[PDB]
Amino acid sequence: GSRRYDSRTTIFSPEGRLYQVEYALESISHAGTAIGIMASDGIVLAAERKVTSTLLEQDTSTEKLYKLNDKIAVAVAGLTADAEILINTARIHAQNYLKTYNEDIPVEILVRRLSDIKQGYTQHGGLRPFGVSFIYAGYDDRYGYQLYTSNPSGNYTGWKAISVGANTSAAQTLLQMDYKDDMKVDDAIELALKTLSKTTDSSALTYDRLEFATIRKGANDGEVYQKIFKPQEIKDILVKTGIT
Amino acid sequence: DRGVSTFSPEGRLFQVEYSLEAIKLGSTAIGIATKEGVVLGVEKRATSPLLESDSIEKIVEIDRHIGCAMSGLTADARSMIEHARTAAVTHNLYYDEDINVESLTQSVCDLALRFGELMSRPFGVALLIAGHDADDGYQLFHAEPSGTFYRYNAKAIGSGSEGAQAELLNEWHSSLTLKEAELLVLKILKQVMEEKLDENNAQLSCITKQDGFKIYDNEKTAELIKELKEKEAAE
Amino acid sequence: MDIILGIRVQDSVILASSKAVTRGISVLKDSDDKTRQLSPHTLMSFAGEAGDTVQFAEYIQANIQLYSIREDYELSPQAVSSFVRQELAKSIRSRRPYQVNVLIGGYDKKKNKPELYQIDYLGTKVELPYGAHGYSGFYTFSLLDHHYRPDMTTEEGLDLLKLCVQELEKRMPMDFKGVIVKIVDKDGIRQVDDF
Amino acid sequence: TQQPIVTGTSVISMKYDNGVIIAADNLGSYGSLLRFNGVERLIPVGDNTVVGISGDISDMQHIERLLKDLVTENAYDNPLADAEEALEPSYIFEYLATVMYQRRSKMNPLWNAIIVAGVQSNGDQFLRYVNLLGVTYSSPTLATGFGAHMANPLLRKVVDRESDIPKTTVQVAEEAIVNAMRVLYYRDARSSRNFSLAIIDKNTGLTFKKNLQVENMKWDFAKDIKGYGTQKI
Amino acid sequence: TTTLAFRFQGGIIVAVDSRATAGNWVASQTVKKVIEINPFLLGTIAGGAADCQFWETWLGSQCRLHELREKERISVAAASKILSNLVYQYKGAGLSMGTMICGYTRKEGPTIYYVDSDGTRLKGDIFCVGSGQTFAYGVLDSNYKWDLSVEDALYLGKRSILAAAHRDAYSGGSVNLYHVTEDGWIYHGNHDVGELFWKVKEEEGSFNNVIG
Amino acid sequence: GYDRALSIFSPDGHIFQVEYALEAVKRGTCAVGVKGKNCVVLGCERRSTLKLQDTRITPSKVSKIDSHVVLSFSGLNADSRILIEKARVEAQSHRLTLEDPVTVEYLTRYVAGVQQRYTQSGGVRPFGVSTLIAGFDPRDDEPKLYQTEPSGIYSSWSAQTIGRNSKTVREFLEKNYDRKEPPATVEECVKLTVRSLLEVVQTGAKNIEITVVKPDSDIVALSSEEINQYVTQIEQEKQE
Amino acid sequence: QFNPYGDNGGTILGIAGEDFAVLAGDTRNITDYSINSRYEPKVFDCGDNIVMSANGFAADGDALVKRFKNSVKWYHFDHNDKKLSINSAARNIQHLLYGKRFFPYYVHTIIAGLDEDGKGAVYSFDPVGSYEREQCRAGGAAASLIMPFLDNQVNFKNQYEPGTNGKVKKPLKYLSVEEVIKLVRDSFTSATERHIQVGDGLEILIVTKDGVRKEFYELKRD
Amino acid sequence: NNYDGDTVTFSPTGRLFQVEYALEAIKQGSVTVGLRSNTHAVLVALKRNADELSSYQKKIIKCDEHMGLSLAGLAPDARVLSNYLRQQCNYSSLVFNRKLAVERAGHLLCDKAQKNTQSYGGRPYGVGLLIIGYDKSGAHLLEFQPSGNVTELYGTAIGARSQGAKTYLERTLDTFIKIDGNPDELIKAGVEAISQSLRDESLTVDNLSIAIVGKDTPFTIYDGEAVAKYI
Ligand SMILES: *[C@@](C)(CO)[C@](*)(O)[C@H](CC(C)C)NC(=O)[C@H](Cc1ccccc1)NC(=O)[C@H](CC(C)C)NC(=O)[C@H](CCc1ccccc1)NC(=O)CN1CCOCC1
Repeated sequence: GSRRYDSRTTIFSPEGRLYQVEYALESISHAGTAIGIMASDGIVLAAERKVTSTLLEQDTSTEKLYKLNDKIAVAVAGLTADAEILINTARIHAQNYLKTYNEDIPVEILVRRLSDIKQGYTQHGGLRPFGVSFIYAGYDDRYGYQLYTSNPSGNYTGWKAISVGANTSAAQTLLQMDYKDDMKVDDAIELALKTLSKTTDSSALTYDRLEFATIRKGANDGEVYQKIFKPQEIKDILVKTGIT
Repeated sequence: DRGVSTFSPEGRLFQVEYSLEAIKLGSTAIGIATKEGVVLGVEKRATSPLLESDSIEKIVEIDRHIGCAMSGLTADARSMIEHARTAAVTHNLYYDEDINVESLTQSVCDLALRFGELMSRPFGVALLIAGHDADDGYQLFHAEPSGTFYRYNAKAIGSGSEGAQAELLNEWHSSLTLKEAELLVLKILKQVMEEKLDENNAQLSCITKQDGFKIYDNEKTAELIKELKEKEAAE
Repeated sequence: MDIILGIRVQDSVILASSKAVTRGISVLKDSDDKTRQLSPHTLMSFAGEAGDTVQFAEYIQANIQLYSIREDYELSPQAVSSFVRQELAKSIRSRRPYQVNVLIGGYDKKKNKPELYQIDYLGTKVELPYGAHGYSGFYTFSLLDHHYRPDMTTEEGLDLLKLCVQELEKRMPMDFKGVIVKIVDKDGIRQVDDF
Repeated sequence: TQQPIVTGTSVISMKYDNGVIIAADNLGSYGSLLRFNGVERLIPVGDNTVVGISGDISDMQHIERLLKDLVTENAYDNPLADAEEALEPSYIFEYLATVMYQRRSKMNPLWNAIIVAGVQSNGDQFLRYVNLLGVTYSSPTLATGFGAHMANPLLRKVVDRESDIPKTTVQVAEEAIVNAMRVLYYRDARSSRNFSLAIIDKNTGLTFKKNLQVENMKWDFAKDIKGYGTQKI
Repeated sequence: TTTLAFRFQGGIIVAVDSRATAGNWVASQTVKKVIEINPFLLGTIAGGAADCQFWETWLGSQCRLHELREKERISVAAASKILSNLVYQYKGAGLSMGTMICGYTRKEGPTIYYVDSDGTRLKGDIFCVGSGQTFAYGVLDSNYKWDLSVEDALYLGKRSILAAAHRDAYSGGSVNLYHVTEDGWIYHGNHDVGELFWKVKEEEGSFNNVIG
Repeated sequence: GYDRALSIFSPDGHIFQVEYALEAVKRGTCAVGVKGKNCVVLGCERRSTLKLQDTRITPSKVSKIDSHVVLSFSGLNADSRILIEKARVEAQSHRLTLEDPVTVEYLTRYVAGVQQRYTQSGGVRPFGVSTLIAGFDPRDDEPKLYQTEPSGIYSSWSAQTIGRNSKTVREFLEKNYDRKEPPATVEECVKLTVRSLLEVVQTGAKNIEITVVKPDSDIVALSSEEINQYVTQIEQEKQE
Repeated sequence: QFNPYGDNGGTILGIAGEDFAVLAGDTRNITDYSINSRYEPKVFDCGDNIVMSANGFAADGDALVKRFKNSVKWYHFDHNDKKLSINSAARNIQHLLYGKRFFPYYVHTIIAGLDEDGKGAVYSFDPVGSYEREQCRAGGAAASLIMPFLDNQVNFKNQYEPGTNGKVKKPLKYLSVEEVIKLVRDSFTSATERHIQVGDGLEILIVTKDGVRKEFYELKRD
Repeated sequence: NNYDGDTVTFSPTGRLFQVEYALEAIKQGSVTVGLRSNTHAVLVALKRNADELSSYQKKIIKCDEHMGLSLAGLAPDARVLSNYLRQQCNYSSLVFNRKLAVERAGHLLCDKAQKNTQSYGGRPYGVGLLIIGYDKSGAHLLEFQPSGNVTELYGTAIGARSQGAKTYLERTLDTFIKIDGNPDELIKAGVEAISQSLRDESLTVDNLSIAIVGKDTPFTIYDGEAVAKYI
């Protein structure tokens, strides 16, 4: 019958590893680098677009940074199509929580549920896992500003600063070097860009090959604002830090 | 790979034959049937000295008149015991009577071959089902994952099964008392066991018409072990 | 199941619930506690159809307790009340709806404010300074309209509550065998043994 | 839940020494309207059974198809289909009786009263009744509808108990049936003059008589009856 | 029916009548309305005969399965709640059951639970259930004290059923007595009302309404 | 539905998928359980290759199943969440029907049963997780400590360890733990647990987690400084 | 609207002796004011020395008997030809009846035989399965006529010892098969006189350790 | 070789190897014999034991008062198929008030076994059956094979060394067929037939198993001291 053609996506290796999860991570390691940095008064999300073409429409484009609700955003690394499936699920889950409790969903709860979906594809169903790693950046009134990451295994962990995708080994070393706990957002913006500028496979880091976002309490009195940076706004912040 | 319910050229189900190998790796379990009762005994086999041996439950009650001992992948036995207990209680509900030991065994063995591509594989555990009823009296059954069950006067399963079975062949007779049978299980267990037999790493049980199925205490078994050693040294 | 009251004061929420359980022409019990603790700072009293009431209360209690363990965190009274309303809002369009009316009294530790919610079996939620279900409201609301002040103490609230029970004992047709009173505040939930 | 539309009236039957007789008129009533006049309500199954059906005709036609299909199914992989393993009256009845009760139990009954008349392989007479409720009973005489009220009394004067069966000939038995059919024409408002009659004998086999008519009627005395009490003219 | 059970100093008394009716037709005078679930648990039955008998017989099977699985006798609370959760599933379907789960355990002590077919479940010290419950309540409440002796408590339970058997047309036959202690339930005999009434009348001097 | 029998027998009588699930457990960070006279202590390793972590929000290794029972684990982290969730639901379901919280044995038996079901169900692989379940039964002061594993077998332990280099720490506990006289106090039990982890961990900074469970739903997690005091005390006594 | 139930009339009677038991029933089958059959048996030998009758709505009665007969057959297959004891049969029947709790078999069922001590046994069932062992039971249309007569003659109710001032009751004792059949025949002739649905014939099945014997008697046919 | 992985695959020569491997399980099974006259039909079965301490595996199963079979191969598969036959015999009784024909009994088994040989996932039955019965057309004997093939015979035998008993019956055909109105002599012929398949072992009291059905004889099984007459 059909047994002959079954790849058996949800099994263990002799060493106790999940083949498909490991190979999905190998796929993600070639994707454009994404960095998250959490400060005391906000969070930064920075991401490098995958080898941009000059005729690509840059201003009306969304590849790396997506908005889940007013308080939570994600940076993507891997298959974009796969990420969008998961993103719409995450957007729906957030609205179900708001509908039920009349309160915005706590960041971890959203992250856990999305990570539980990924886990399911590794243990049952016989389907390939999602070739996607997220960096979640969000705020709630319990823990304040939070950074998480999830990967195809469905395992998630919290971070002060973290990178996913390509050159994470080099990127994590540089973040570990210059990061400190009493850091501000404006400083974190500078760190994120400097790290990408050194780890990039490109010749020089430019505005058209970047997506950028911040989550500050920079709005008027005790409320959070999400700022997805425009092309011209990235151009200005890149000059202001002295990269171009 | 290959189908789960596939026949070998010799005419046997591969998976059933492989599950039998798993049962040979399991700890030893012995059962002896007499006219005064049926005795069930098992090797606990703790993997480490820190493991609390009293939590090793390899002898199990199905009803007041039916007991069970296991050997092999003992985790697989849980759903088999659950089914047996439900089958026993359910029959009492439908017919206001105790259920025959054979009928109980048959019910358990019907699960055995309900696997394929139902559960994904056969059970990796053999069961010794001992009990009593008004019709056929004291009985001992050996239930395999093949769906087959044999009645036995005495039976040993597990790693030291072939050595113990040969010993049971010589020692068993139709006029055995309960006390004699108790000692005989302890004697044969001590012979095939790796570590030295005591009250902590071996367990005894029995089923009689009067008192029903009873698992012996560690204090009671200890005295039977001491009584056994003295009798062997006495000649 | 008949009389359940609730009064939110300055620093606490006070719930009074009748002790009588009647079937037919017999009072089967006169010491019944018509409430469940949903969380350390949230209490839900209930009244309605026999069987449905306790089945619903305990089902809610189980769900809230499950949430508390999962997140190691206590839900706000507002969040609990919204969860309860949605359950009743589903229920009403089911094959057999829960015929249960509830009051949810709780103390919000983040806001440092007491909160009283009144929800009927249809899933109709309202936050109130004082609330009641069943025929009780027809006496107690007008009484509280007159005597209630928003800045009252817990002791003043209990006297205000005594005034309600006295009126009900005077004018209600059925003997409801008094009430069990419970107070919900910053220090949690406690029962007034002598009322 | 149904209501019967096109309906058939009484089916009458009895046992005699060598076999059974069964009869039923050829009418398909539509309430008070005597709508259809060429309706056969006796249906033979093989050469040893006749099923007489009253009640709803659409449900009767369904049962016809079931019996027709039953013969076909029995013939499959059956070398002795016209011999030892042929359909018996008792087999045909029990099948119908099973269906009737299953349908009542699903609250969607076949709105009929059925009488299966026949002769078994060992020569024994078979005569048994079943209806929309799945109720079954046997007797030396059986009748449905008005037949139960008017035919049975007359037929029981001939065969009142089991011991009267060997004493009753086919001539006497047929005469009683034909007489009963006349009485039903006098007194049943949803009956017709034309009818069919079937004899299943253990010796002479199945004799199916069509296009019979009620005859030798008494109507002459009607001319002497005037008014409803006083009236003399 | 009339059934009662009350809690006191020396454990629990349980008493029931034995009549069964189909309208005004007295169908039986010898029905057993105390179901013996185990040596430490009793169940009273009132209402639909088949419903009560079938489901409490079923309850005993569920309690047996508990002690097989958990190696421990089921609590009175857990037993009563199995039954109450069962009947709650059938709520609206028309089950008619008025039951009392009486028993002793170490953790609970003597305990009584009222359970009925519309889902009500109540813990309590005194309960009377059935068509003649009010008649039993009248005698029981007016003579009840916690400090009753085992002898006096047994009699009061018996006398309360007798009172109801007399007045309630749909109660009678005979009285079945039980006493529940820390050591388990003890049966205290079947008492035919035919002889018991006259015996009680003469000795007690009560029932002066009746022609002696 | 995906039906494939992934867990099956091999010629030598082994279920490789279950055994490969054990290898995943062996890869996982070390976890240890030690029970004293009036308490149980759950120690857990945290690998120090991960700096720039946020310890406030990162999922803790020890999880509360109810107010009186806790569950730690070794193996696949994502798999452990599924077992913990199922166990937490069953804990509430038990309180609802039996009107009494779960025993530690019952909760363990349930979790172990779930693990077993995944070893002979079509379309699924076994859980790459072994658990240590500890706590106190309702109205009981006797400490309980149980272990489960992917196959579904479970058992009680005076003290036990699982995860990477667990065979080293098990060797330590086997000679240091006395059955006749267990750790009499909370301090003695915690010290023995920290000592045992110090045989394997590396540094006693933010690598060791300790959680103490006491009778009547009295569970508390130790902070960095509190744990560091035990590390400082042990090292000074070691130099002798 | 379609009514799935009907009343086929008739009446049945069970009496237990010391080492025997009888189950009697008239052979008349009716609907409304018409006789359907003067001889339609409704007391059946079901095997294992168990006789059974399910009086009331004949279609449900036949269905139930048919199912219990089948239950006995499968009891032998599943449990090594073991004899189904009368107490076990009774409990089994309860589950058959209660199985249709929400669409009942409209019948009063009675079974008779010998218990495991060899003593006579009679069990009776309501339509939804509640059962009880008794020395004595009448069921069906004329049960209200026959039953009190049985209380008086079988269980000696309201009968006291002469000259004892109504203080000593008439002592209970088992009846002989000859005395029981007399009470059965008198019960049915009396019921035939005063109940229109009872008559035509009487069929008695007697159960002893030797087997199941039958006896038939004529009743009035009006 | 490459075409025996499952039942759904044909070999290049047009063979079904999984069905043939199921057939092989029958040859390993203990011998059982079937034979009939015009009045009676008899099953004789050699039961097998695990060892001296064990019981002897029961080979004969009753399906109805007028029908039953003996098994050879996987016993659980015989339980599934005999249970199906019980239900079909029972369906014929309840619905049609008709004893199921032995020929139809065979047709039903054939069709049940066939479905398992044409579908993916399932497997063929690993047992052979000898069905005897007495219906409206006299005594019958059938031979069921899990390939689906059912065959009506005067006599036959299946299992290990069944060729010896099958040769004997082929010689004795003219003799035993006319054993009418004599049960004990028809059994004797069956016991002598199965004796031609014995090696080293002989027929003992708890080893032999006999069953019979006929004109005025319901299907009954004889074991233990009841078969001591025929040794
Ligand atoms: C006191 C004694 C009276 O209320 C108790 O409450 C007892 C409880 C004891 C028996 C456990 N209750 C009854 O006796 C109970 C009253 C009752 C009747 C009907 C519904 C609910 C409660 N009686 C019964 O249950 C009788 C018991 C028989 C006679 C032994 N059973 C019936 O009345 C049956 C079944 C009724 C039924 C319930 C639910 C669905 C379908 C049917 N009905 C008949 O026997 C009908 N019958 C037909 C013509 O003959 C008269 C009786």
